[PDB]
Amino acid sequence: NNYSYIDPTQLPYDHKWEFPRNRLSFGKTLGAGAFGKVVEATAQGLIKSDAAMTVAVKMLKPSAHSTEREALMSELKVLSYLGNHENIVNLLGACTHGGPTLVITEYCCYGDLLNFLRRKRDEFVPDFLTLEHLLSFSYQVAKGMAFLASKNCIHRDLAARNILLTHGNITKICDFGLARDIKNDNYVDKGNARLPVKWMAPESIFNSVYTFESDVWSYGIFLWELFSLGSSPYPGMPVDSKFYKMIKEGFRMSSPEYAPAEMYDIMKTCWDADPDKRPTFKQIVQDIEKQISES
Repeated sequence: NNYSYIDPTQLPYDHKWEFPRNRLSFGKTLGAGAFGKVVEATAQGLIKSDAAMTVAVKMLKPSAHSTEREALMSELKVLSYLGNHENIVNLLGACTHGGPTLVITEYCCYGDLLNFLRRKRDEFVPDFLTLEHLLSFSYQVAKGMAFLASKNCIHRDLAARNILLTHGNITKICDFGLARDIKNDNYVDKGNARLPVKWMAPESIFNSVYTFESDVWSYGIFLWELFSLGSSPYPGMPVDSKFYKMIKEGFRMSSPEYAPAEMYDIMKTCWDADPDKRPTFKQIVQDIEKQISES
């Protein structure tokens, strides 16, 4: 086999991202979890030498084993191979010299899109959250995911909680810890971890398989989150044996109150039990673009 798919995680770490550790001043903790924590920080001399820059720094728990350390370097290498895009939390640097690996990414001041919709829900109108912002959010997330799919990458945890918002109502997909390049192929996950069942495609729940089409299913659930203004999916349906039975038999959520028919038509195709009948993110983008032109 003289031809091979290049594994981005097998490539060496590019030290063009290396940033001096002593030039980071940590601030308030933005979020924590089983992985570790993401803290807001000031990068002194990151872009401009004498200009401090507010950034986000992802780090592991101090008790992380050797396998947990090598996983954070892989995500760094994946983000390096992915490249920059406006609709993803882009990589800005890294601290890799003989210490706890620090991943420096872009900072999004308005937080996650899920909590943003919930505080602006009471003041929603068809400084106000409008329908035009929801269509713009759906459009930007479709573009970021189309950029990921164009690089043969799956996110595997697409949800409104993982969409960040910054200045200018720009949405960026974040959290690439489970992002996988599946060029060889498409990805069967084997591990012990809590899973977001209500966002997962049926094949992911029953066979633990993840593809471009499973990301499309999650995007449809994200659209329901967006046009229901941050409500939990499948309200009144706990994750139990009856939930799996209904999902398998074809139960789907009805249209949210503020979703246009064309947008709900996208959700239904995203929720097709046949993965090959679901649209691609490239198709979703061209569909939303035709909708936005009509104002």
